Amino acid sequence: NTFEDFYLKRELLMGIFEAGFEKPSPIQEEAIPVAITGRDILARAKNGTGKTAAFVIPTLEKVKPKLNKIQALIMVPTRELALQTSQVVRTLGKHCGISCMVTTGGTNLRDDILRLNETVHILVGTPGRVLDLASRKVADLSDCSLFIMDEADKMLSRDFKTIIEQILSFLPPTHQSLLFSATFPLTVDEFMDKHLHKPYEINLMEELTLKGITQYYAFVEERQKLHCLNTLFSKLQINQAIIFCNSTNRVELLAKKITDLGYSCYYSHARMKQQERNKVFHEFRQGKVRTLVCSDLLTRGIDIQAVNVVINFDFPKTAETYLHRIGRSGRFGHLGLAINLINWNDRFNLYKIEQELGTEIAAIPATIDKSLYVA
Amino acid sequence: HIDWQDDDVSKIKQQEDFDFQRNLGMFNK
Repeated sequence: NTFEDFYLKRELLMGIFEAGFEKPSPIQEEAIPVAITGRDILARAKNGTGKTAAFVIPTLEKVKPKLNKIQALIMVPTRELALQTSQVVRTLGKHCGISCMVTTGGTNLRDDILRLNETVHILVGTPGRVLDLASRKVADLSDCSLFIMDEADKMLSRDFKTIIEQILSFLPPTHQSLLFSATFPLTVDEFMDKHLHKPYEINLMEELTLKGITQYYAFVEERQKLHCLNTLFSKLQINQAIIFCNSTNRVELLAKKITDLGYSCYYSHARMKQQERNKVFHEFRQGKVRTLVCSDLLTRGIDIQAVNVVINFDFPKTAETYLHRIGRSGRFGHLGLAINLINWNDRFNLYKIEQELGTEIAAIPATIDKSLYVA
Repeated sequence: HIDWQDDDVSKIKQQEDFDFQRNLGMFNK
């Protein structure tokens, strides 16, 4: 209901109040209580200040200002994320009397080793730098009872995972772990069973991965859209493709326009019959027509191979929708291509979504490598 | 309702192929 219902320090609640949060978003309602009891957490949820606070709030609750040692280590892959995180930390922990230091690859080692001479309670840093300072004995983690990984999936890749495990060596044998991620698959479970203890798993997203899928956006005016789509049909090697629109009307009109140009295609949407929907679905899976235009695919069937190109004719408003449209279910690196058509009023939704799902939607290049949407 | 269809009648179907790079500069307005 409210943050006050979580029985937190006065100063922490003050911090939240000044920060302007009124009611806890669901990730906070789920994680904040479980975290403040000591239990480990493995959560999947979209990125945001909401989630960052969903773990920063417990951190500020646990750490004792009176003890001048590192009591919480917050690992992040990129420096900008260390910045944003530490910013949320300083904000919410405004009245808590708690020092938060950032230590990354972009910074100077000398200034960081110098900074660590003074009191630091919550350390926020990237794998390399943190392991460096840890090995150096510059950063004392003997009383660091709390370990956190935001965008954890980015740091459990082949190389980083080693560094993470080497950092974890310094932490006390008995320590709390909080692992957060946007994108579903986890590289290893040996890591999990070894380094986590009775973790309370949270999952607030569909089980879909953008792994292997190369994402591009293209700023295209509303009137210029069809021309652009044709240019893509002409310039891209497609065995089969799916187009997405934000309205049934636009779906039908676009499908009919595509058939009018000279490409055989089917269409589906919610306002269509269920039986007819699944019918067109299977018919498309067969490969009768080389394209489909659809508003919704509530029905989920794993990982259709044939499709190699996905296009958002209309950019979605929310990251859930975008994920449902682009995300494939196969845990393994499903190979695909996604092209988004960016309206003037979608420029923000692109920034937001790109951020929430923790993925990269780069500007569409003239020369798209054929290795990315066919093999 | 929809605006594009009048905008891009299928039948003429002719233009110098759409250039993305030029519109990517119009990203800021």
